[PDB]
Amino acid sequence: SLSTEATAKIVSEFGRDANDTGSTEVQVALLTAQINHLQGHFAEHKKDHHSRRGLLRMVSQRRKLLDYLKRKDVARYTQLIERLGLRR
Amino acid sequence: SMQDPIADMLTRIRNGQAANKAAVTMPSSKLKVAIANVLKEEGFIEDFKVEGDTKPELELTLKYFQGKAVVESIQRVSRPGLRIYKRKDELPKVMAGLGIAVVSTSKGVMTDRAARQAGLGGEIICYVA
Amino acid sequence: AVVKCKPTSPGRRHVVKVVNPELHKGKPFAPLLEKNSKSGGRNNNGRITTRHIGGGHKQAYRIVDFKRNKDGIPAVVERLEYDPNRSANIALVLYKDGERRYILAPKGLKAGDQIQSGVDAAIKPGNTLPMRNIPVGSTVHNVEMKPGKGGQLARSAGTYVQIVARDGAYVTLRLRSGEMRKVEADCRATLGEVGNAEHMLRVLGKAGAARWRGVRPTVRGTAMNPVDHPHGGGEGRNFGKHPVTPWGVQTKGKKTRSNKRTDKFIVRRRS
Amino acid sequence: MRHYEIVFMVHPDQSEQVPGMIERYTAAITGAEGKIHRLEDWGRRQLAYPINKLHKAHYVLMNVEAPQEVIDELETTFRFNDAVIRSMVMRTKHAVTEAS
Amino acid sequence: EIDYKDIATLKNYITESGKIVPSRITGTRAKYQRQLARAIKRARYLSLLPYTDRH
RNA sequence: AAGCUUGAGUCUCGUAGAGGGGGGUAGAAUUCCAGGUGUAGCGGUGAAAUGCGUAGAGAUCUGGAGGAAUACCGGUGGCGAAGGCGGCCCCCUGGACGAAGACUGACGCUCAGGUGCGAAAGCGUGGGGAGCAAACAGGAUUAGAUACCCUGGUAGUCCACGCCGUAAACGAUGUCGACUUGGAGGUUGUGCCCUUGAGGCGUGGCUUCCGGAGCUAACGCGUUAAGUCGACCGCCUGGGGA
Repeated sequence: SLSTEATAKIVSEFGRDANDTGSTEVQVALLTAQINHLQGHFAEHKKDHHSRRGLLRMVSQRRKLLDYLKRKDVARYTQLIERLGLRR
Repeated sequence: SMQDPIADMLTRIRNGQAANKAAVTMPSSKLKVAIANVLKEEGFIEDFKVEGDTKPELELTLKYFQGKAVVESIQRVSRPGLRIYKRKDELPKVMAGLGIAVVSTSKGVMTDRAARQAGLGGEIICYVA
Repeated sequence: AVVKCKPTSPGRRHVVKVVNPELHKGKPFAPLLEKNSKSGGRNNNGRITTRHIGGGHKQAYRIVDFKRNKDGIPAVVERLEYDPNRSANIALVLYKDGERRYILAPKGLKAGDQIQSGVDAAIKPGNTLPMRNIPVGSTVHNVEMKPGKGGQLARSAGTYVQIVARDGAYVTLRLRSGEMRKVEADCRATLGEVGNAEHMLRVLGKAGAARWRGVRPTVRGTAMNPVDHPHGGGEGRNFGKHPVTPWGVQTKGKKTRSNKRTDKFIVRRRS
Repeated sequence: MRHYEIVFMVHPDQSEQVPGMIERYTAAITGAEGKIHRLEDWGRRQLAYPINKLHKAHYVLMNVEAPQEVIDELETTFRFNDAVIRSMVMRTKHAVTEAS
Repeated sequence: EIDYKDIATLKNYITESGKIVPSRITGTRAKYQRQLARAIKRARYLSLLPYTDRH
C-alpha cells in the first residue's frame, strides 16, 4: 500500500496535530501521493496492470475533487493549488 | 441503489401482513408521515409513531380479527418516468368505486374526495383498497 | 527487436539493424597487428588455385594468444571489438600489472570482465583450466588438440561444444557437425560458449557489395561454353545432364575423406 | 527490523568454510544492532535424501532480527560459495530461543 | 514441541507411504488441518522429508 | 442557494487470500550422447506390420545435456471484473475485511456512442527446443481406407515487443439496493470470559448442500432466488434463404 511516510507526514503541511481526511483538499494531495507511489512501480513487473487500472481511477478522482472544491469555494480552491506542484 | 422512498413504504404494508406483524418499522420522512396521517384517518392502520432525534424511524400499528390481511391492494400509481395528473372533475375512481385515490395537490396529501371537496386537482400518488 | 528500415527503395525495404553501446567500432591498437596481404586465390607461380576469393580492400591480422598460459596472473577486458577476417568478437585483455593481448570473446555483450590464468582456477568462462580439471558436462569454448598448434576448433560466431566423458588420458566431446571424438585432457581449452551469433543477420539487398566483401560474382558451368566448365549445358534452362565439379568429378553424395592418420580418435562422422 | 532465522547446511567435510563467513556475518549484524537470538550449532545432522552423494549437514542458525538490505549481504555471500545448499532466511513468526 | 520443523513431532502426522493422515489423529480440533497439511508440504523443502516415498 | 448522517468516501493500526509480475531454488522421465553389462528379443494388437535391434535392442547401471509443466496435497477451501489463478522461498503491488476514533455531508445506481481485459490455436521478429504433435512419412484394416489404430515426425507448445479478440467464457441464471420462516457443513476478522469449553455467547465480512413460502408452459430458481418492490441500457416479433 501507500507508505506511512505519505499518510502521516502530510500532517506536517495540512495540519500540526491531527488529519482532516474528508476536507476534499487533503484528498487531492493524497491522490497525488498515490500517483508518486505507483509511478515507483513502473518500468518493472511490466505485465502487471492493476496499479495502472487503479491510476486511471485516481487521476479522474483528483480532477473531480478539484472541480468540486472550486464549486464549493474559490478561496479554498486557491488555498489548495498554491501548495501543489501543478502542470508538471 | 435506492431511489423511491414511497415504493419503499408500500413494501412495508405487504411485508408485515405476510408475516402477521402487529407493527412494522421503516426509515421516516415528512412525506411518509403525511401519508401515514391519511392511512390512519381512512381506517387502514390503528396508529403511527416516530422515534429518533437525528435518525427517525416510523412505526405503523395494525389490527387483525380473522387471521387474514386488512389491505389486499396498495399501488404507487405516479412513478418517476410516468406521473399521472388529474383535474378537479376527472379525478379517478379505484376498483369501480370500491377503492380510493390519494392526491398530492398544491397544498398537501389528501384523498380524491377531500380534493373534490376543496376543488383541487394534482398528482395521483397512491391507490388503496 | 531487431528493428526494420522503413520501405523507401530496394534492397533497404528489407534491412535490419542491431546495436551494442559497449562495443568499440573504432580502429585497433597498432602493437598487435600484421599486414597479412591477400593472396587473390592465386599460388606462388601466380596461377588461380581457389576461385572467387581475396578481392576488395586491406584486411590485416590481429596477433591472438591462441597458446595463452600463465598461472596466478588474472586479466581484465579493456576493449571489445569485431574483425572482418572472422565472424565472432575479439576482446583486448590487459594483465594484472601490464601487457596488452587479444583473446576470442565468450558469449555476452559487455567489456570489463576479469578472467583467470591457472589450473587451480574457478569454472568461469575464459579461464585456462585444463579438461582434466573441469567437472564434465561443461562447455569448452575454443578447443586445443596440440599445444604447439593452440586453440584450433570452435572459433565461429554462436558455436558451442559440450563434454560427454573423461577416461584415461582423454575427454570425449560433441560438435555442431555431429562429429564424436576424444582429445587429450591436459589441453587448456578456453571455457564457455562463443558470442556474437549475428554474422548471418546482414541483409544489404544490393548486388554491387561483392567487391567490398572480398569476392567477385560466379558464372554458371551450364551458362558458359563447355571448354571452361564440364557442365557445358545447353543453352540456358536446359541443364540436361548429371552434376559434377568445374574439374570433372562426381562429388554430390560421393565422399572424399582419405587422410589415413586421424580416424583413430573419431568414433562417428558428420550427421 | 524484520525477523529471520538465517539457516545453512554446509557438508561436515567442508566445515572449514563456516568460520570463513560467520565471523564476518556476526560483525555485520552487530553493526546493524541485530539481536542474534540463537547462534546455535547442531553437531552433525542427516538430510532427507542424498544429493550428489553428499547427505550430511554441519547445520548452524543465527536468528538475527535484521534489515532487508543487510540480509542481502548474506544472500549474495551464500550464492558466492554455491557449494552450500538450502541457505534459507525463513521470515517472520517472531524471535526463537530453545524452541519449546 | 508445538511446531512442524522437528522430525520427532512431524513423523506423527504422515504415513510409511509419505502421505498425510486424516484430521481424526492430527490434534488440530478439525480447525487447523488445512494449515498443517501445508506445513507438512513445506517440510519437504526444509530437507526434513523426501518429495515422494517412491524416489 | 444553504443544511442533515443511515448508503458512500478516506487515514494512523491491524486480518486472510492459487488475484496480478520477478529473481532464486527443486524432482523425475520420454530423448540425444560415451562407458558398465547380458542375450534376442522389444514395441503394438483381434492378430500382425511399419518401427526398434542383432554393428549387441528392451532390461539394467554410471556420467552429462535439454525443456515445458509443476504429481500427491486438491475440495461442496480461498482469490479475480471476467478469461481464469497452483511446487517452495524472498520480494514488488492493486483490491477486500476489521476495532476504536476522526474528517466529509448524497459524494448514491446505470449509461447512447466511446475506452479497455484472452483460454487454446494463429500471425509480425529473432531466440529456445526434452516430451509431444496438425501436416508430412509409412504400416495395418477393408473389396476399398487419401480415416479410425500403430510406428517415426515439422509447424507449434516456451521467452521479448506488438497483433488476434473469439469459447460449454456454462452455475445454459444481464446489472444496483432493501425485505424474507428453516435444516445441515465450512472460511476469516473482532468484543467479553480462569476459553479452567472437544472453545462459548455476541458482532462484522464470506461460502456450500438440502428444504418451505413465493415464480413458472412445465422443467428449472429458492434469502448468494428465475421471489418481492423499485432505477437503467441493448435486442426479439415463424423457420428456411442468412
